[PDB]
Amino acid sequence: SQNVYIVSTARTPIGSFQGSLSSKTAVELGAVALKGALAKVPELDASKDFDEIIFGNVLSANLGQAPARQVALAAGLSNHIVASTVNKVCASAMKAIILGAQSIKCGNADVVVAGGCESMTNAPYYMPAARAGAKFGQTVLVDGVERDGLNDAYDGLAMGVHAEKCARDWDITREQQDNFAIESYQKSQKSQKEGKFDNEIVPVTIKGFRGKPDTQVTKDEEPARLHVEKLRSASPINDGAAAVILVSEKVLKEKNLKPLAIIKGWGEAAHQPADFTWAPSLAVPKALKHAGIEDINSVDYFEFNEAFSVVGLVNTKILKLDPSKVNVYGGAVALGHPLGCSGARVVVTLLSILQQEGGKIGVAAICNGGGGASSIVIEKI
Amino acid sequence: SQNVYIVSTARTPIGSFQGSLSSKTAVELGAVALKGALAKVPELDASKDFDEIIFGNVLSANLGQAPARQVALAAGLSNHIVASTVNKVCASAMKAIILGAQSIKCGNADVVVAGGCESMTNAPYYMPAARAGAKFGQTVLVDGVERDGLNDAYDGLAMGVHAEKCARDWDITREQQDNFAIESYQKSQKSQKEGKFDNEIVPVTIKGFRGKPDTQVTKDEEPARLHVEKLRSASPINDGAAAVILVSEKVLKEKNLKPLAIIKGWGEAAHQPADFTWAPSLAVPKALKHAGIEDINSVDYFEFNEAFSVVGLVNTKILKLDPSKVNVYGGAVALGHPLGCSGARVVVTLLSILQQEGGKIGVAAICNGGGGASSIVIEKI
Amino acid sequence: QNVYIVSTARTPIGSFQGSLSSKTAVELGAVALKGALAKVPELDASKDFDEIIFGNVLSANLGQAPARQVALAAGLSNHIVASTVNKVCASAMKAIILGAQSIKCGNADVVVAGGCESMTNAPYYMPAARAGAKFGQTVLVDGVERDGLNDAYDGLAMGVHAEKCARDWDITREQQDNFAIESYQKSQKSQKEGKFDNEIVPVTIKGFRGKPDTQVTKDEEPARLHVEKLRSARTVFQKENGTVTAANASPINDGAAAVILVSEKVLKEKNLKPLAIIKGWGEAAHQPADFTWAPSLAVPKALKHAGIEDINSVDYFEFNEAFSVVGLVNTKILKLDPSKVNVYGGAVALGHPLGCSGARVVVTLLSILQQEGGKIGVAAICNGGGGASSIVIEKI
Amino acid sequence: QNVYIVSTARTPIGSFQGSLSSKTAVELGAVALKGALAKVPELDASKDFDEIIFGNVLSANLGQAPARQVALAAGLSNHIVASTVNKVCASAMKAIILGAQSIKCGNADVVVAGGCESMTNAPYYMPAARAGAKFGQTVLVDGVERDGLNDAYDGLAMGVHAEKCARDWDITREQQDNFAIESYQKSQKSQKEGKFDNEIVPVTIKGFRGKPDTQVTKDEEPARLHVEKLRSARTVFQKENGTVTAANASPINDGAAAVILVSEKVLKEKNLKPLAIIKGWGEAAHQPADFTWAPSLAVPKALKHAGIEDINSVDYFEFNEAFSVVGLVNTKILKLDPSKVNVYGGAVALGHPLGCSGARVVVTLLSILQQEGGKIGVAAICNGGGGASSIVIEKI
Repeated sequence: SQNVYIVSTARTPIGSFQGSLSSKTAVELGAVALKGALAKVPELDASKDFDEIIFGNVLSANLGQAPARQVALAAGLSNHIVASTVNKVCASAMKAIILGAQSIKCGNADVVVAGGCESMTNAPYYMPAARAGAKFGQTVLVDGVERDGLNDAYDGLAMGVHAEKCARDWDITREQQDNFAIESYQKSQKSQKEGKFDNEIVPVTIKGFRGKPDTQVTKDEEPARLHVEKLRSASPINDGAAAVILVSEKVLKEKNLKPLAIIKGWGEAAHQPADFTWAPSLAVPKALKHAGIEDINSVDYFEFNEAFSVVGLVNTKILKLDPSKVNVYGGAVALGHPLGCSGARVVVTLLSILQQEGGKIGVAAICNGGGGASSIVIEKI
Repeated sequence: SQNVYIVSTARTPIGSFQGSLSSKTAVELGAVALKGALAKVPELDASKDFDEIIFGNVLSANLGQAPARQVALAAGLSNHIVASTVNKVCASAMKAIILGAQSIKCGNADVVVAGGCESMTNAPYYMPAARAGAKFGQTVLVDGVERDGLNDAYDGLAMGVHAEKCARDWDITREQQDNFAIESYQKSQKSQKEGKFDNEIVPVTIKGFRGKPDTQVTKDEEPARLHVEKLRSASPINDGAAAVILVSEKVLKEKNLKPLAIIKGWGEAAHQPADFTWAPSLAVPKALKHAGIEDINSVDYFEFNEAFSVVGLVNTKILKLDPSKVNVYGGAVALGHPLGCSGARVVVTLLSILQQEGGKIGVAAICNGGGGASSIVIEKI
Repeated sequence: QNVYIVSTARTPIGSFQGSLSSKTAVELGAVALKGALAKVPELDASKDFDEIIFGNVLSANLGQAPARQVALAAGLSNHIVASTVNKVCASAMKAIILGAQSIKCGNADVVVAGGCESMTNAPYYMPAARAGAKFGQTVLVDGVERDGLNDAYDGLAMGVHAEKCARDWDITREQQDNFAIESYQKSQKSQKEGKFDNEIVPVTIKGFRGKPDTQVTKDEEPARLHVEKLRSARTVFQKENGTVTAANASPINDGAAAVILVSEKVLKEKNLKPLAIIKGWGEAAHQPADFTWAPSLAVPKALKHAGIEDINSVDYFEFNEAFSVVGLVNTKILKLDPSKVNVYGGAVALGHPLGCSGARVVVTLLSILQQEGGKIGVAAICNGGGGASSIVIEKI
Repeated sequence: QNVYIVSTARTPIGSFQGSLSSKTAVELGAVALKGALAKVPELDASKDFDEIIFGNVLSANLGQAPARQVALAAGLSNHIVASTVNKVCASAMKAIILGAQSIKCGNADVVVAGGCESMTNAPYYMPAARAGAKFGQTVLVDGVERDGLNDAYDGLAMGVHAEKCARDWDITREQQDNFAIESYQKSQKSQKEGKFDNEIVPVTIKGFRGKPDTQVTKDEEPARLHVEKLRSARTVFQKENGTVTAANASPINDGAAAVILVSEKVLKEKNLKPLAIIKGWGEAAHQPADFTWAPSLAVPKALKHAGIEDINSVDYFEFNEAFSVVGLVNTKILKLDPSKVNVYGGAVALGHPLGCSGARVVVTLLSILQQEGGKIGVAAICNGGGGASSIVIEKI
């Protein structure tokens, strides 16, 4: 019923599993990203202007009460903010943006923080038998990353296993997937070298360990660790956070803010849990229809999360897209996939692409475990 | 921008900690409640008519990928449904209803399942040191119920401790709180005896243990376990689930459904984390304003979750409410408080009160850990 | 140089998660030891006890030096030389043998021997905790299984090897069940007639929150016999064509036992009446899987060591009944009169607290010699790993 | 009846989470034992070994009967009588004493004694796992602390009691540091000159994923000495006015040691050359907190038992240096020539694998007598709980 504008975005670097962000919690990473975003829009006062935060997170175990609430308060936002945490597995942070946009369109909020955070490193092990007792015989300690993040709830198989099934189903070879993975790494490394992520990234302070000096994590860790022979001769596990600030048109005028983009529309779809990898081919058309884009060729750039090579290959094929418009800075296969964050990360990167590569209309898409996908259409100002 | 109707509601009985629902997971309880609700509206086809599920859950550890998704699929809903899980601590299930209503008002869905589920019994223990190793010296196994459910994230104190602080702050004595608790138990027991919960409750099948016969859990477990002397001479830990079905006016006409109530409005507010108990006094006025209710005396019944006695006492006082209109079937202090469920449970019970006690306008409210509260106004048909 | 048993005592044997679940292995050890000390006041706790050697298998979470703790908790002088020994099921018998050897060499004049075990309060282990699990599921190991009940070489339970033994010596389910029933019935009769009353010292259980203290005074397992359910019980170790079940095998149990040994010198100086003389002992081992009939090798060695050249001169036999097959095989191999063997019942009916049973059988044997008019007695116990220990005693 | 040491061997001592982290306690035991067996081929593994008594403190997750596993993994006959003994730090010395007693009584003619320990691979325990935690946080206990390093009565670390000892006998931080430095420097010199080469048998470490196998050939701790950092190291057990630190205390370590004992009879029949004679031994104990100077009580008893009436007739002393204070106090109390004590260094510099150290000091002592031209030697080791063990050997 009314226009929703992105006025600021930021994200942390993406850390490797047990890597450079191991000492940070998911909430701490969330606060860093959000503080990075708030700094760019000082016209919005932290103590009064922010009505709501909706934040993505998948592995909430041991984060404490209300992760989104903690993120807001740690970032210096007023405790009057309405906070909620949302989980749509991989799509969590995208769903947060969509829910934020809906909230603005309904007139129930004027300024919304959306985004997400995840520390897959610091997701704990669970002991299901601890409370009632094991009684006799061995019992299992469950890895929370696997159980709640990476494995399908219905067959127990890892997302990478389902990505392989999808490749077989669409007659995409192992070699094709490897080629694409390698190509994606090289695009990610090149985009890094050329400073393409510099505007979106805010660094993370790492406390020096008992006399060691403090330092900063400034860049995505995963791209430099490509090993071609190993790849040819599955789960990307990562840590990170991303944040975006959404405002109504009204607020944009009263506070004299520069809009970065307008949320034209969004679409969500789902089908068989095992077929999640090509669920974006269902969500994208719904989003384009919602945005009033009749022709798919009017879109300038596409960013899929593309955590697996098959996701990039299949969805481009099904949608009949020009591959030169798709994931021009690389994808999650190379950059990493912090589950609760990635959904907003693709939107952050998409917006950077539109600004830096001279695009006007962009669509972001992300598939999620459970069989779903989410998609958003934005137009640069 | 358009009317949202409740067409069906249901809930499980509320189990005691390590009690009658110990053998059920949060997802299984969710499916029971949702199947209970679907059965009442056969005009809506499970295979085609449901666009979205938004489901509350706080303790997601060891539930598997995407609890809301699992609930939908276990209840027999089509895998085309758009699923997301939301956490607003105690208010989770209320927030789900609000997000569902917003989704309908925006024209992005026509039929939404909202509600929530929780098994505090089967929330696991965590081992934070398991992944990287403990190295040397003792390490702690964390109770997930405490860490993510009951304890405040900022000071680490249980919700009951903050309820006591609130009582001191508003000069409400220990004896007053005990009186109210006891009174609430007796109202809950009486409402149970008179069959007041019979229409909303659907039973839970319990599998008989190796030759023992299967049975059904049909009633709320907590009310019968009142011990007055013990009370006079803190955390209510419970298991359960609740579901509500929301539709647009359009759908209500095309499918020839009987509306039970209309969602007139809602309001959310927050302040200091330690003061969560009287956050409903901020949320209720916002909800009434959103619903266009100028006078608070036009409301016929109030249902607060009222997990602690102080919540009932303080908020009634601050809002200057007629105590005979407030929590006439009792409250969570007596019935129990399954965190991710209670937010929808109060709406379910409120609607039952309006139908059975001859009310037209009702407001439900629920405070949550982190300092927030959510509120909804409904009008019976 | 003669070694005399001067006093014995044991706790009641508690069931798994049963009547002694609130007590640690050390606490049970102290009860048994104090029970034994009380019967010989001539020996002063603060001066006369040179050494303690105490059996225990599951030492995890007991704290530093279980035997030492048992001695000090029982009020013995901190000058006592303390050591803990583990020979699995035969631990406590090995403790007596090592105590005898110590007296024999003149190193000690008064030795406390025995054993204790709380299989209930044995903890779970996390092998991956120290270095980290990194990724993927990891296991919490049950200490009872890993260090007590499972073979170290193939990882199979003692019951699986009891089944192998049943097959190799063609002992049927029927035979085992009848032996089990017999063991229960004898155990119940002995309890009824007070045959364990001299042996047993009660365990005080603390009443929590203001309820009065309660007393555990008898063995918990014998009362559970249900003959019909026993005969139709499922085969637990082998699904198809099995013979061993939960009811014809020894259960998991808690308890302790203690015996006081003295030299001939001390016997005369303190004017103590000796209950028995340690005539000899024998230990043997072979294949781990064949532990069930290792006592048939150990017994002959003990008799030879004692100077008994005809096996029929011994009046009573106490074989630890870890399984019904153990009682049946060793009686058959040694070609013994079954009426001389385990006359008060055995571990199938009374329970099997691993670290304790080795001394428990000696404690009971001595009572049998005193009460049933026997002079010569042999105790024998098999142990996981393929071994067995045996001791010959003569009543004075 | 004479008891002769006929062969000795030990593994290198690995650091905590260090060079032997991939090996279990049993595996290290087998290496040491096989090292010892190799030096006496006249003794056949399949027939001549009657008994094994092996020291081990942290038995959790080792599997049934650690000593038995060590024997069988080393290729000994499954007819061997096996038992595991625990006397905390003195376990392995107690194993030798019990082996000697066994030979002396004629029960055995050839005994394997020694000990093994992997403090690295000792697991964490979960006491609440079996019955359930119910509600609220629960603790995962470090087995190293609970059963190895902490006193059972007050729960304080051995280092806290070492501080008490420093205060009670007025031994300064400076004195301890200088003793520590001295121990490191001697240890390094001995390593340089190959003084441990006869003793030590190397441990093969499996190379994972196609990398070649590697070899651990020397003790890991001695190379870590940094004198300046040692002198300014923080006091770990006592914050204010502390004396004991990480660098002047023994570390946490992995390793194993083995000695082969025979009767005079076997010595002549198999035509073995004896390395030493067990002249005697002595054990004593007192207050748990005073364990550090318990060796000063044990040593006199051993000398009396051996028939040595003047302490100056002994050529070399091996005291286990659990802490720098232990070396200093016991030398002062016994009024010994410090140049006769721990001439190759000690546990502060070499490491202290609890279940192994008791035999390790005997192994090293014997090497000292052979290489430094000594005849009479005494080894002594204190243990948690307030005890100490001591043994007197004479080179042949």
